[PDB]
Amino acid sequence: FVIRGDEVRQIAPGQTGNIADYNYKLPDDFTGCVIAWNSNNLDSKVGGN
Amino acid sequence: ALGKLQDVVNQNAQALNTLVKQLSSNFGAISSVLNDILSRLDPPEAEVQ
Repeated sequence: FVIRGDEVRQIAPGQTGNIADYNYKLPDDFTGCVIAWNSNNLDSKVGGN
Repeated sequence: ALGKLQDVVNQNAQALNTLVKQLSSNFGAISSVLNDILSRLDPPEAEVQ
């Protein structure tokens, strides 16, 4: 999925926020890996994406 | 004379009281009441304490 930079922290176990609460929640016992990379060159429009 | 017996009773009684009183202890938690912590903190935050 795609989020903003400030929301990157929300994607983690034991997190709260708009994204965590309403969009995507991880379990407390989550096992895996989260990888976030900027996609400004891919996901930004001059007029607004 | 009956102290030996009375003694025992008190010990046992004493223990229970101590046990009960431990329920009134923070042990480092913000509060000594689970309901207060649940009502005042979200599960991600509450679970820590």
